[PDB]
Amino acid sequence: ASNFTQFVLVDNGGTGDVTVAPSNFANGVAEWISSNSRSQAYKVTCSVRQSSAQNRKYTIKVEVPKVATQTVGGVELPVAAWRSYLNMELTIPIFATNSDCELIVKAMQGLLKDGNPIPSAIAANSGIY
Amino acid sequence: ASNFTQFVLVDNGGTGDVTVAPSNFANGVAEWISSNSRSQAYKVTCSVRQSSAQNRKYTIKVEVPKVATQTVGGVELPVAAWRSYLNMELTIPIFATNSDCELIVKAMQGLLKDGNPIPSAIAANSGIY
Amino acid sequence: ASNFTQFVLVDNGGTGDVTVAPSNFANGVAEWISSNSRSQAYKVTCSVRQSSAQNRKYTIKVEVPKVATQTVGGVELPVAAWRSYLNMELTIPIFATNSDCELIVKAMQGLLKDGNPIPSAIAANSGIY
Amino acid sequence: ASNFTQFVLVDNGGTGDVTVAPSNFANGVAEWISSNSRSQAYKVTCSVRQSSAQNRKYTIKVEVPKVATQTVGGVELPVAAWRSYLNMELTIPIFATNSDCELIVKAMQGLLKDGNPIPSAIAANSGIY
Amino acid sequence: ASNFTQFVLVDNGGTGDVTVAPSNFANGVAEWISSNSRSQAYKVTCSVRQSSAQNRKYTIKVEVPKVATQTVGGVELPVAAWRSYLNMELTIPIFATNSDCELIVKAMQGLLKDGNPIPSAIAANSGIY
Amino acid sequence: ASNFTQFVLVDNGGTGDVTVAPSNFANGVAEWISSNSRSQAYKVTCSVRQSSAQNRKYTIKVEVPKVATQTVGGVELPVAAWRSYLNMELTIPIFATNSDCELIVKAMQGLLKDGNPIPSAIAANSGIY
RNA sequence: UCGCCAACAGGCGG
RNA sequence: GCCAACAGGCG
RNA sequence: UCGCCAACAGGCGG
RNA sequence: GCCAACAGGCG
Repeated sequence: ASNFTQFVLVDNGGTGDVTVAPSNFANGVAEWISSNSRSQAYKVTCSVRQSSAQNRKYTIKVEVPKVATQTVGGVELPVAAWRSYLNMELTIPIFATNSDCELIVKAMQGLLKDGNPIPSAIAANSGIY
Repeated sequence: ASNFTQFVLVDNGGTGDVTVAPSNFANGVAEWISSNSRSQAYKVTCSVRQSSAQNRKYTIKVEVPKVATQTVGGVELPVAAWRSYLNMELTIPIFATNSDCELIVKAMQGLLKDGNPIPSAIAANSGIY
Repeated sequence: ASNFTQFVLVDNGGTGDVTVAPSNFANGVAEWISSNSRSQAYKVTCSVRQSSAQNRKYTIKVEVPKVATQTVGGVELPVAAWRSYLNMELTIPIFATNSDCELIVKAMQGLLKDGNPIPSAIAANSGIY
Repeated sequence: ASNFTQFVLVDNGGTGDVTVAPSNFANGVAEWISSNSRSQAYKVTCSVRQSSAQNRKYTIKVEVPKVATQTVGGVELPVAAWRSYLNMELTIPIFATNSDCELIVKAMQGLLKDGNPIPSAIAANSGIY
Repeated sequence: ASNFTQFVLVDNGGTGDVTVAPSNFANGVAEWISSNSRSQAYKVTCSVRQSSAQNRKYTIKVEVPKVATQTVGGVELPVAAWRSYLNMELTIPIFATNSDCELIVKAMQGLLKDGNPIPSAIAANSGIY
Repeated sequence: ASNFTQFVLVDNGGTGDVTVAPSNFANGVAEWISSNSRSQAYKVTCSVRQSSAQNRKYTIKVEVPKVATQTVGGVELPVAAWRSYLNMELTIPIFATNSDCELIVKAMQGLLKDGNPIPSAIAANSGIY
């Protein structure tokens, strides 16, 4: 068994799908990267640790690049015009059972489900109103 | 129009659904809370701000409580045995178009989609392996 | 739900009723006003916040115009001679369930029911005796 | 006449009705309490004073207790788990006629009528939106 | 109802129309923006406050951008060559009835009607004479 | 050209129209007023200047009389209770061509078109909600 | 709260 | 960068 | 007399 | 608690 596999980060239909694959797992930090120029790749990292006697903390990070071609001195390189950075921390007490955790996940999925406040606001360069 | 409405945070079928409703929107921080004892309620907050000249930062927070009844001196109160805390920060450059933002959202949704590494690990009190 | 709708503030039996409607939502503070100049309007505002660790506090304010000998749409000075202000502050411990809160509301309705001491005193420009 | 009479604070349909009765008028503060131990009683107080040279102010307070039986030192005592506090102040100009005042009373009654926004939000442990 | 709706800021006859939509209400400042990158968007904001004891002030702002594509560090980014800023403040006495206010709105509309002096001068890059 | 001519400020459909006419040109500042006492008149002033090296600024001011319960030709005090003031400041970068300026004007007309948020709010003595 | 200026919900002088 | 009782605390 | 907070006819800042 | 070029920086 293994959950350190490749997965679809962005489901753009069934073609423009962005897939990330395991690239490194050093010092307790799992890292996935999309194919082609690392300079223009999507990045995802995840790590867990006992933040305290009663808490376990997950630290997840995602990088979404804006693909672009930089030309300097007639020399063009594939780069990222800029990057959007997602940084989330999830703290779960050691008393949480699997059911409790399943719930926490559902909460996260609902928070970002299509149509809900937060995702709608983000997807539209907007805030809450 | 308004996106500061109530929504389903947890989709437990069509019955045990956890819904959060707008409760307060002070100092640029939108806050939703589930019904009944505030002591045992789910909490969600969201806020946006220009973190820098080129970046806009979203700060989202979710609290998942473990419902329990505390009895002290024969007096019982509805409380939360403990709480799981989710804290995420999303940084998006001002050059991002709506399409760019739609993508970012998709990335977030995919990261937590059922079956993928991160959600599976969390839902099982596990890390990456 | 979605409670921010217009409602009848003063019920005079269908004819001569005073309806108050949404006029503002800045800072999460809900506001309703009658179809009058701001100086002669009926105003209602409401807001909720966690006033402390154990309490939540609702702040309700109402402004009622002096109608006897009033000149509709005119300039009436001094303002203090033509207006009554009601300030309500409801503190509810975070342990209060929905049921508990229903009771609290009832208590408030009972306090002001027609024929009871308080409303009777007020309506008669008197105190208790 | 005399308006210092007992009244039903909480109408539960004849059964489980909370009634408060005159209990004190010391220092010009009219007081009513439910037929309970001073520690578990519902409390209503009211007072009027000529605040300014042209204003009269009514100060009304209501205390809704959450009855419980606590065990202190191995002995059982009737107590209140917590209390909900309603504090309201009403300022009326001396130029207000009785009709002017009836208007105020009506507005307060309408403000809390079943089905209206404010009472709905309170009873639902939520804000207005 | 709810007046926080999207509207057409620039009417170009159905084709090339600039529309702005609600994007934020944080800190009591209603905001609308065009479906663009935050860097090239049209922006409209509005707020009301009780300036004096007898005045209400509306503060409206509109930003008209001159879209362009700049090359920074060999990379192309969506930017605004420059922006035109409209800042307007409207102070209305609390004694103004709704009809009084409609008068104001009409005057503002007439002030900028096609063919009238002011809009003519502005559109011609000239003064009045 | 020669734009300094009279025009209809408030269009009430031919009958009851408010026309404003040239009344002063001192210091290049154009002024228009309705046929009223200066205290009850409709006033409009406009002027342009190079506010900075890159910008030109138009300053438009409008004064609208409170009409409800007004006494034509009478002395109405305090002035602040009977008048509304509109101050507009339009900043236009020196690069703006005539075409650009036409667009800016359109944006201004759209902002105040009948049925849109801003004018609707103002006309109703309300804010955004 | 008045006068200015701006890169525009900000800055300077009153 | 970390911690938390989580719109808060320390480097 | 205005803004807060409370264990609520009391406390803090104006 | 914040910022970022983001498994990093300052209180």
